[PDB]
Amino acid sequence: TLKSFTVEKGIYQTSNFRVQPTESIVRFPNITNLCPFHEVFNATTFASVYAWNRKRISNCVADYSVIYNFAPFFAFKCYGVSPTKLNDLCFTNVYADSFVIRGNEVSQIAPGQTGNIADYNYKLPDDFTGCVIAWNSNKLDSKPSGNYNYLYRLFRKSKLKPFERDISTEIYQAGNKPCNGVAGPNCYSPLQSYGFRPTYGVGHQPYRVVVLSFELLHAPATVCGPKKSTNLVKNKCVNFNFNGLTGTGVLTESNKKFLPFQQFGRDIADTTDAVRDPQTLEILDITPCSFGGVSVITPGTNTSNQVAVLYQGVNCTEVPVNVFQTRAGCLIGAEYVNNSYECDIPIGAGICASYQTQSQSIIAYTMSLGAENSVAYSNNSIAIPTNFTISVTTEILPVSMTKTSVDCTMYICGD
Amino acid sequence: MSLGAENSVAYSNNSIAIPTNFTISVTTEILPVSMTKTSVDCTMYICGDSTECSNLLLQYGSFCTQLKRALTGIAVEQDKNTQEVFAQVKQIYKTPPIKYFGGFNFSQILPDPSKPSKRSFIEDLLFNKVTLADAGFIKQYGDCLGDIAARDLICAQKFNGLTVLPPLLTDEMIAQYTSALLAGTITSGWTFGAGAALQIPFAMQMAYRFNGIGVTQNVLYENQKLIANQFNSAIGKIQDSLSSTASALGKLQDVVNHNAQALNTLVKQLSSKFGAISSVLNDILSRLDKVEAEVQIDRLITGRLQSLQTYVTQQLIRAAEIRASANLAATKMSECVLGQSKRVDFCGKGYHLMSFPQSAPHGVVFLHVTYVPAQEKNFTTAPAICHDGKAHFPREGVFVSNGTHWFVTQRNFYEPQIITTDNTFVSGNCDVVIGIVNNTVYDPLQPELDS
Amino acid sequence: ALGKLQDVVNHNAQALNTLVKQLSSKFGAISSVLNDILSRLDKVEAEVQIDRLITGRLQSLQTYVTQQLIRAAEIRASANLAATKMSECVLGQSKRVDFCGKGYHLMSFPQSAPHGVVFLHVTYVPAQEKNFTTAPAICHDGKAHFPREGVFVSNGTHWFVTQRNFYEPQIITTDNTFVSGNCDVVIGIVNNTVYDP
Amino acid sequence: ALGKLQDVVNHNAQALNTLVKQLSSKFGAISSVLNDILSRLDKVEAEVQ
Ligand SMILES: *[C@@H]1O[C@H](CO)[C@@H](O)[C@H](O)[C@H]1NC(C)=O
Ligand SMILES: *[C@@H]1O[C@H](CO)[C@@H](O)[C@H](O)[C@H]1NC(C)=O
Ligand SMILES: *[C@@H]1O[C@H](CO)[C@@H](O)[C@H](O)[C@H]1NC(C)=O
Ligand SMILES: *[C@@H]1O[C@H](CO)[C@@H](O)[C@H](O)[C@H]1NC(C)=O
Ligand SMILES: *[C@@H]1O[C@H](CO)[C@@H](O)[C@H](O)[C@H]1NC(C)=O
Ligand SMILES: *[C@@H]1O[C@H](CO)[C@@H](O)[C@H](O)[C@H]1NC(C)=O
Ligand SMILES: *[C@@H]1O[C@H](CO)[C@@H](O)[C@H](O)[C@H]1NC(C)=O
Ligand SMILES: *[C@@H]1O[C@H](CO)[C@@H](O)[C@H](O)[C@H]1NC(C)=O
Ligand SMILES: *[C@@H]1O[C@H](CO)[C@@H](O)[C@H](O)[C@H]1NC(C)=O
Ligand SMILES: *[C@@H]1O[C@H](CO)[C@@H](O)[C@H](O)[C@H]1NC(C)=O
Repeated sequence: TLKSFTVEKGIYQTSNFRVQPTESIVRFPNITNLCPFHEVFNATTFASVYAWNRKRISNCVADYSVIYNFAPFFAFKCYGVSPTKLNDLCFTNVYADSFVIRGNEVSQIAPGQTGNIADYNYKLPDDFTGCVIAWNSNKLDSKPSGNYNYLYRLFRKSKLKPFERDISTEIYQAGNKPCNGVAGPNCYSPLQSYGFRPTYGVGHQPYRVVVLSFELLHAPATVCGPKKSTNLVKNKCVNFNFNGLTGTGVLTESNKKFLPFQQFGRDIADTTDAVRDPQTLEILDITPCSFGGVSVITPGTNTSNQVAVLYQGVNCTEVPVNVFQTRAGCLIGAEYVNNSYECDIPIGAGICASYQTQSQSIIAYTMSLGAENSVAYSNNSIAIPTNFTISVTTEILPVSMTKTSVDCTMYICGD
Repeated sequence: MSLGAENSVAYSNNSIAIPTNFTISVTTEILPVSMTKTSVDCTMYICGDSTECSNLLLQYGSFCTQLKRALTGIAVEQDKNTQEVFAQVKQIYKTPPIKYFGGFNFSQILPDPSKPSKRSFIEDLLFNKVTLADAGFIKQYGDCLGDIAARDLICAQKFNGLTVLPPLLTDEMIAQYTSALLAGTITSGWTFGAGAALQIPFAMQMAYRFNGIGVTQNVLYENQKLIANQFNSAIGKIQDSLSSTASALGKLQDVVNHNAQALNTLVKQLSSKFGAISSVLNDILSRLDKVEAEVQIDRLITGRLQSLQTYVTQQLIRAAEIRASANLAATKMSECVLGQSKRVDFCGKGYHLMSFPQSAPHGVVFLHVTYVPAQEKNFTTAPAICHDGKAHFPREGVFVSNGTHWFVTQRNFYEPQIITTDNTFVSGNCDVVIGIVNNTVYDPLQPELDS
Repeated sequence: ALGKLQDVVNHNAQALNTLVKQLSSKFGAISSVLNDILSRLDKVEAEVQIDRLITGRLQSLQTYVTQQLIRAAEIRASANLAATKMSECVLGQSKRVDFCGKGYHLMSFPQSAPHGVVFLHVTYVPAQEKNFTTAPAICHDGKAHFPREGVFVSNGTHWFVTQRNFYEPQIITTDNTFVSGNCDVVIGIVNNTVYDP
Repeated sequence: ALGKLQDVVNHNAQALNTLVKQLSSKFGAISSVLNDILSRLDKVEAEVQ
């Protein structure tokens, strides 16, 4: 730690100890349902662009390898989550949206993006989890006469909120003159068809999108991955997996008064204190495993190679990964003695240590403030000195330090 | 705002005012000495037992070694401050069993052995008035394990890598140092700070203290009961003023509250995102792949490193201010308590007599005993007196007149005396001193020679 | 005994050593050597790595400057104290307790040192005490005699007046005593004769 | 003679002058004007700047 080969007399802080976790419990809700991914993933057609479909998936065990099995999609291109990390993460609710798109629309539908499609047809929220799966479906949407059953929306009075659907065949007027059943006198139909053709250009080929957007809430989680449940442990430093909330601590039985709608307890530093069990209605309190600093008490290596160890702030009945309990932790390697000397190596609240002859050893003691004195006071007694001494002492005071000068261009860059 | 009352002091070129009575005043000065020693671990704070975060934190160099060195230097300096202020005495003197010091009542500042921590009455009042935050210097992991009611703030400060180290000197040892200084002051005087302790009766010591401020020593011996009663009433007034109002100890309370809110801010800064998607490293490690989680962990590392550097810089500036206050408290212990100070407005307002230390949480309390003149009286004065063509000047005194007869008296008290050649000296003619008056000067040798 | 000046040397060496050592860190880039980033990558990616190195080196240099400023404030406080001690201990005599050494101050001699100054404080310390019996005043002919300067002492039979800091007894005389009041006021006044020259 | 109070004035002037002039720097971005970044770019890139 000191980057040397000889140390001096003193107390040095070397590292920090920690009680390692022993077991690994995974608490997990038991559900036998299988999520309808295969059932409503493979379809012969999708809905319109302006009028898509929403599918609610809940309360089931989820599998995420079916995207490779069913659709020949190019890339996941996902925000906020890894495709291979979905196997462990337990979510709140899965939302499935399936609708066809045009070629110049894969990059158009994104959080924090605008255009013409995102204003009316399909709008994604700016902060969300889950993602968009897209591929090529040019031959999957090529009738010999072309596709016009899909409709397109381009006119509205104002903007449209994310995750919303528009179903209308009204008339919009760009002026104060109403039309009411006539199209063309300064008013046109907001509903427009699609020019999907087998002989069309490459820039507007028909594509397809299945959305699998998830959400992260403090709601009671229903849909999870496939995992296994493990029975409870108590008063042990153990890693836990309570509904995907991982960590490490000691799961003491809680004393609290949790209301029936409250599951998670919260810390001031944003961590968790108490967690509701996913298999019963018992609240259990989390406490972190024991830790602290470690200090090595040594004299100089020119004197001896004996050391003492101070584990700071622990009632060391749980020391490991002469034993004396101290106010400042506990001291291993030093013997407590009922004497009083001056302080050589300062340890804690009144305790010092030193290298003493009485075979050599490292001793620990409470330090002495000085010799006890009791000057004889009386109401008619005085003490007057008859001689004197002249003494010369020494006082040392720093005055100045080193003057330095640094330039940025030589230090940061160097020509 | 008003600056104060308006006064038009009456100045004339032959008019003087001399006090006739005094009051004994006990004031109180409160000075901080030391502050809380803390140690912070980087790997628990920034990362918290995450291996990937530690591997990314290893690329940032040696920020954490110098943060650890700065906090260790502050923690050593606090113990140096307490040792410099209080441990100014070589031996632990103790009071004789007879509690008679010329009528002065020192029962409120001398300790009593009834309670385990042998502290006095006023020290107990000062210790109860400063409410502690109950920080991590007390071992509390046994209490952090036992979840009773709700989670404590101190446990939450402990759980994120912040540790509070106890001071080297316990409060009983500070109380023993204060008792030794009090016993040396009461029994010896200023002699215990210049070598060995030399006993002297308290009345003769107070006569020496009055001789220090330009008043003769017969003023004490002729008014011993009055001065004793004034000191006892002043000590009782300090006790009642402490037991009534609790706003006088605001400096040590500020010392406690600043450290409490600094640790609270450092704990609350862990909830911030700093542009990432979550403030929890486990969620980023479980949700994302390698590279994007590395980006989010690097953003969290930058934010938490910046907050830790801000905390350490504020701690260094606070420790410099605390060290300056501790140097001032050490100088006041050396000069007021171990001697008698001639510096104006140092060691209390008025002419200083003696001071008494009292230990307070994170500081010290001085009770300055001073001399304040009370009842003055207008007089007519002159610089010199002409007699037989010779100008007479007072040796140590001032010439005053009641209207008909001329007297010489000391400056700080009214004690008129007959003008004699013993208390005056001759210098020059009568034609050079502006304002000289005509009066006779007694010569004691002529009636001794005639009789 | 000279650990203060040695600490002043050691801190200034260690800060510069840490500032040199901080040039070896990557700070999230791919190399700590700038020419390798220049020679390996294109324009944009080398600009990204260079900006990471610039941010890290600027942060380390700012921390060095702030620590040096706080150290300079401490050094300036110590220099002001040394200047005051030079003006008061060396250029004059000080009546302040525990200033200019422990004891009754007589002299002081400055000595130069690396990055500092050394004072040799010469003081007066009383050595050999002796118990005595004392009184605040002397009652003689109904008049109380107080000492002018000094203190009344008794070796058991006779009464003397002596100075406070040295045992030099003298015969009690009206030249070294003054009269104030009668014997019925002072608590502890004793009966003794005062010589008339 | 009065250089110390003049320095007390000058330091407080030049610190605020540096604080005002620091708003002109780009700090690695493409513009020091916040409205230009808000008007020229999309949401994510303007968030980066
Ligand atoms: C889950 O477990 C609980 C108790 O362990 C049981 O009451 C419940 O019926 C189970 N649910 C299913 C779907 O099996
Ligand atoms: C979808 O279902 C149809 C009819 O059940 C089937 O012909 C087709 O092969 C299925 N698609 C895939 C990718 O399995
Ligand atoms: C904690 O330490 C104290 C100090 O010795 C001891 O009395 C107490 O039993 C300890 N608590 C335990 C071991 O639970
Ligand atoms: C002075 O002390 C003696 C013995 O110590 C005691 O008898 C006497 O009463 C004391 N004087 C006064 C005035 O109390
Ligand atoms: C002294 O004071 C009186 C009254 O104020 C004044 O008349 C006189 O001029 C003063 N003396 C001198 C020398 O000015
Ligand atoms: C004053 O002294 C007497 C004894 O001389 C003692 O009984 C009394 O308690 C003292 N006063 C106070 C307020 O303690
Ligand atoms: C002294 O004289 C002045 C002027 O006549 C007067 O104002 C003052 O009240 C008198 N008394 C005292 C005690 O100053
Ligand atoms: C004082 O007395 C001398 C001689 O006795 C005389 O010349 C002088 O005028 C007197 N001064 C006053 C102010 O009366
Ligand atoms: C004075 O008397 C006390 C008690 O009678 C004794 O302890 C001490 O040694 C004597 N001498 C001196 C020099 O104090
Ligand atoms: C001192 O002498 C006076 C008379 O001269 C006498 O009344 C008094 O009692 C004496 N005091 C002592 C203590 O002997």
